Amino acid sequence: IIEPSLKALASKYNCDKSVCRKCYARLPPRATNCRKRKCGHTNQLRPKKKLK
Amino acid sequence: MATRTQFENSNEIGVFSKLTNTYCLVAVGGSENFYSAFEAELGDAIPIVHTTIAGTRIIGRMTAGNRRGLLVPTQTTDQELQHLRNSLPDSVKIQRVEERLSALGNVICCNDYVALVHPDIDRETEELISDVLGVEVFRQTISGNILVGSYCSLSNQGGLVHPQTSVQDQEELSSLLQVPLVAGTVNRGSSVVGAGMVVNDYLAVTGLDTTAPELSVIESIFRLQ
Amino acid sequence: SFGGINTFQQYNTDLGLGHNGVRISLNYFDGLPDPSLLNSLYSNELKLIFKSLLKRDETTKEKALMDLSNLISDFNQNEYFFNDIFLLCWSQIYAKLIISDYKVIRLQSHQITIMLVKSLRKKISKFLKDFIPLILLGTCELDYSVSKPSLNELTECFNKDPAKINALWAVFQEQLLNLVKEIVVNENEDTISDERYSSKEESEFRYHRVIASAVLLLIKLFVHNKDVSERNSSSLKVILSDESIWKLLNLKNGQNTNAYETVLRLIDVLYTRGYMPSHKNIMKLAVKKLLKSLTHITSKNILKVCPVLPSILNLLATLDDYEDGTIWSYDKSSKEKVLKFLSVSRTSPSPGFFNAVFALYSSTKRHSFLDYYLEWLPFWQKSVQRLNEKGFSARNSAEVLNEFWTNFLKFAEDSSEERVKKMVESEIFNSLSCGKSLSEYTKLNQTLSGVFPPDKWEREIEDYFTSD
Amino acid sequence: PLIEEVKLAVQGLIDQQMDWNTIEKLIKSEQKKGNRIAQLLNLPLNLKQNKISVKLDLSSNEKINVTIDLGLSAYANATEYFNIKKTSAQKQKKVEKNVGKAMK
Amino acid sequence: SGNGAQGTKFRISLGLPVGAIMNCADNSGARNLYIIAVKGSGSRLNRLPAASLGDMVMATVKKGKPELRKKVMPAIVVRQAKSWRRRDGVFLYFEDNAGVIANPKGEMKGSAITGPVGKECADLWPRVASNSGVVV
RNA sequence: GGGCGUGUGGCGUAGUCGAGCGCGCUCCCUUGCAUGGGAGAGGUCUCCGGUUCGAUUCCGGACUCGUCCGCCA
RNA sequence: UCAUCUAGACAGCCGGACGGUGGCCAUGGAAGUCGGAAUCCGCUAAGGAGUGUGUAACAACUCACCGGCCGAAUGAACUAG
Ligand SMILES: [Mg+2]
Ligand SMILES: [Zn+2]
Repeated sequence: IIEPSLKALASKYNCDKSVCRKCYARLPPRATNCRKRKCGHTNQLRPKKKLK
Repeated sequence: MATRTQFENSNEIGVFSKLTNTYCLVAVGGSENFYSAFEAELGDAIPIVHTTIAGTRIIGRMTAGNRRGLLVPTQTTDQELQHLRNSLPDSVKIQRVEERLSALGNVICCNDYVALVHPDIDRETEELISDVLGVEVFRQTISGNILVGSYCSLSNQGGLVHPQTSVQDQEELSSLLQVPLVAGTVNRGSSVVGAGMVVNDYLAVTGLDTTAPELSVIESIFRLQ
Repeated sequence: SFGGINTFQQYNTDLGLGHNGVRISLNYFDGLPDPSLLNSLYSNELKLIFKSLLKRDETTKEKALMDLSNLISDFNQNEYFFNDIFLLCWSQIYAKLIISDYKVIRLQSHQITIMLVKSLRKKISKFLKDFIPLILLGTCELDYSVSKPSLNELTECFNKDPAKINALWAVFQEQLLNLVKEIVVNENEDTISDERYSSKEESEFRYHRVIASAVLLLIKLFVHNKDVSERNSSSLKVILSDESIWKLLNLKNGQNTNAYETVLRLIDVLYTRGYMPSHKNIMKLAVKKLLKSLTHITSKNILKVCPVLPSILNLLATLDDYEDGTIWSYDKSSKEKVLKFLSVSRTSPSPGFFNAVFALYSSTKRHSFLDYYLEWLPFWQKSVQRLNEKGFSARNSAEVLNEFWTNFLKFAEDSSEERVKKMVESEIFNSLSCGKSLSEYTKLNQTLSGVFPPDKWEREIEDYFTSD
Repeated sequence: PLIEEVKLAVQGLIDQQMDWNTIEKLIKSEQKKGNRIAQLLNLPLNLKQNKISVKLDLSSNEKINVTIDLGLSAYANATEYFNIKKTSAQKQKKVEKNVGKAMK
Repeated sequence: SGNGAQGTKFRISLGLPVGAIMNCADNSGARNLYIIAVKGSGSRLNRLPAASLGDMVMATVKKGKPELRKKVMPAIVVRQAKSWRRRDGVFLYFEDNAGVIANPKGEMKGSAITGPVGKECADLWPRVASNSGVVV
C-alpha cells in the first residue's frame, strides 16, 4: 500500500493515459488524435488497460 | 547450533573452512554472511584467520587441524606460512608435510584425542602427525572409503560417518575411536559429511540445504545443547 | 505503508500474555502486530526492521535484529524512535522470536529486550509485566548457552542486586504462572510450528522443548514463593490436569533425557509441597507415566538412558514411601515392570546407580514390595557377577564395582541369611581372583578390606603361599 | 448483515497480505476458542477464486453451506443465486416445449 | 563450465577438442569418456569446441558398464596433459587426459578419484575437491 | 511440405439426431478322431468446444492412421 | 446541408436541475437509469415519465435544460485541392 492520495497522484502520470491503437503511443487521456506522424495522427485510441 | 551458511552459493562449509576448538580458518574470497556467521557464533575468544593454502580457496580439504597443531601441505608458500604463524596463537604448532597425497583434510580425519588416516600414508607422515598433533593414529577405511576426512565428521563428543556404512564397521570404528558414531546425511542428502560441515565442541556450521532431521542428528551426536 | 485490520482479534477481546492492551501469543497465526499500529511507528527505519522480522527467512530476520540492536546502542540519538508504540509492537514479536528454532535469534532477542529496559529504566514499567516473564523464560531454558548469558545480563540490568532478581520472581509470580499456563494448556505443538514447513516430528520435538522450559520455570517459581501454590491453586490444577506435562516423561525416544529429568524434579517438588497429595488424582496420573517410563527403558537404549536412572530410583523410593508403596499399588504390573527394569538396569550400571538401588531397597523391604532372597539378593548377585565380567576394563567401572560391593555388603547385613553370607564370601574371593590392581584402586581396596577379615587375609596369605 | 461482518473480517485478514494456510489455521484456532464469526465459516476456503463458504441456519439446528464471493455484496450474491434460479426455469420451459414432439 | 561454477577461471590452454577420449578417473565403473561438447564454448566457422582443465563437458561412455553406455552425461576435466601456463608462470602438464562424471549441478556421480587433479579444477568444483585424493 | 479420406467392446464390424451382432473368454449344462447349447462380462463411439431437447450421428478445431503429388543439373 | 447568434451563441468556472409519480405491465427486488410498451401535465427562467455513474431496491453524484461572469461567432455531419 502506498497511500490512497499518493496512489492517485502516481496513477495520474502512470495509468490515466490513452494508447494509440496503431503505434502504441502513450497519449493524454482526453486526446482525440495521436501526436505521432508514423500513424498519420489517427483517431483510433483506447484507454490504457488498468489492473483489478 | 548447526548454523546455516553458504560459501557464495556453496553448501559445503568443510571444504572452505577448518574449525577447531582453539582457532578457525576461513577462505579469503568469502561473503559477508559467511564471515558474519563465524564472527557472531565464535565470538572474540577464538581467533578467525582468513587464509589461503597453496594458492587455493579450499583450505579445509588441504589442511588437517588440531587444538595442539596444524598441518599444511608442501605447496603452501612462505608468505601464507608466516601469516598463519603470526595470526595463530603460540600454543599451536604449524609444520609442513612432505607427502604425496598432499590434501590433508581429505586424507586425515582427526580430533583432540584419536585420529583416522588414509591407509596408504607414509610412516614419516604418520610419525609427524603423532608428534605435532600429539594424537594416536589408526589406518582404517570407512566401509571402503579411503578418504576418511571427507567421509567422516569427527569431534570429541561424537562422530557422523558415511550413510552407506556397514553396521559392523560402525561398532568397530566406535570402539576404536571411543566415541559414538551415527550414519547420516548432510546438505539435503549429500554423502560427503566431512566436506559438508565443520564441527567442534560447541559449534557446528553446515549448508543451508541441510534439513531439519539432519540438523537434529548433528546436534544429537555432537551434544551441542 | 501498512494495510489491513485485525478484526478477528478484536472479536476475541483477549490480551493473551499482554497486559498493555495487545494480544501476545507464541503461536504463529495470531498476535502479529496490527498494521495500524505498525504505521504509527516513529520512523521509516524502524518500520522496515519490523517488516523484515515478520518475513520467514532466517538470514533476513537476523539482519533485521542486528540492525535493531545497533539502533538501541545509540540510545540518545534514537530515544525518540523508541516509544510506547514501539514497545507494544516489540512485545508482540518478541514472544514469537523467543520460540524460534535458531539460537542466535533467541539470544539476540533476549539481549535486545534487556538492553531496552536498562536504557529505559522506569519508563518501561507498564510494559514490564509483559516482558519480565518472557525475559525469565530465557534465563531459565534447558540450553545452558541461551540461559546463562541471559541471566548474567539480567543481573547487570538490575545493578547486580540478587534481591531484585528474587523480587522479580515474587512480584510477577501471577504473570509468570500465566505464561506457564499458556504454554502448557493453551498451546499445542502444531500451533507452535507451522505444519507445511515442519514435519510431525520436530514440531513434536519443539513443543516438548518449550514445555520443558516451562516446567523449569515452575520449579524456580515454587521455590521462590511458598504461597504460590495456595494463591494459584485453581490455575495450577488446570496446568497439572493437562496431559502435556505428563507426555514429557518419555524415554522411549527423544534426544534429551534432560527434559525427563526436569519432570521428575517437578513431581518430586509436588510431593514435597504436598500439592500432589492435595490432588491425588494428579499424583496418580504422574505415577502411571512413571510406570510407562520403566517399560520404555530398554537394553537397546540403556546406554542412552543410563545417567538418568539413578535419579529415577531415588525419586521412586520417596514416592513409594507415601501411601505404603501406594505408587506401586496403583499398578498391578508395577512389580513386573520393576523386574524387567532390573534386568535392563543391571546390564549397564551407572556410577552411583547402585547406591540409589539400595535406597530403593531400604524402602522396598518395609512395604515388602519385593521378595529379597528370590529377587533382590539374586538380582544383585547377577549384577555383581556382571560387574565381575566387567572387571575393570573401562574407566569408572572400577568405581562402580567397588560401589556395588559397598552396597552388597549392606544388602547382606540386612539379609541375615547364612547362604547369603556364604555367597558373598565366594564372590569376594572371585573378584580378587579375576584381578585388577589393588594399588590402582587403593581407595577401593581400603573399602574392600571388610569382605575378607584382616586376620582372615593373613590366613589368606598363608593359603596363597601354599597355592601352586 | 452478519455475512457482511464475516466478509469484512476475511477481507481485513486478506489485506494484511497474510498467507492463506495461516489464515485457515487462524480460523481453526478461533473456532476452538469460540469466536462466532470464525464458527460461521467452513474451512476448505476457495481464496483462489475469491470465494468463501458460510453456514446459515435453515430454521430461525440444521445448517446449510452457501458460497459467497468476496468481491460482491451479500445482496449481490443473493441476486446471483436468484439468477441461477431464473435461468433454470427457462430451460425447463424449453424441455416442456420439447416433450411432445420428442416423445412422438 | 557455466552454471555450477564456484567463481571464475583464468584461461587455460585448450587441449581436448570434440572427439577426444579421456580416462575416467572416478569409481563409477566407466573406463573412458568421449567428449562431444564443451559448456560455454563460443562459435566460429570450422573451429572445434575444445576443453581445458576444470571445464564441464558433455560426454558419452564409450567403454565401461552398459547402463552408463549409450547416453550423454556431463563430465568435468581433471587432468589435461597439454601444457598450460599459470600466472606464476610455471608450465605444467599431467601425463594423461582424465575426467569424472557429474550432474549438471556439478556433484560427482562417483565417490573417489584416482590420481592427481589440478588446483584450477579443485578450486572451481568443490565436490571434485571433496572426493579428490591429491590436489596439485 | 501440401491435398484427400479414416478412427466402435479384448478383436472384427453395423450405424438415417432418439451402440447391435460375430470372434476371445466368465460361469453352467453337455461330448472316442472334444463338441455343441444356455444365460455372461466387455464401449467414456479418438479427443475437445458449440447447436439441439439430445449428438456415434450436425458443425468447428486438434491428435492419429491410410492414400496421392512434390529438389537440382 | 442543417442548426444556434449582441433579445448574449460555443469553451471555462458557479448555482438550480423540481412536483403529480414509487406514471402502466413485469420481478424476490427494480422508485429516470434489468426489460416491454406509452411518454402526459403542473410550476416555470428551466428541468427527460431520463445522459451516465450508481444501490438488493433505495439513497447519492452527474448530465441536457435554464440562469450570473465572458461579449461574438460557434457546433455537428459531409465533399474535394
Ligand atoms: Mg566446415
Ligand atoms: Zn499513433
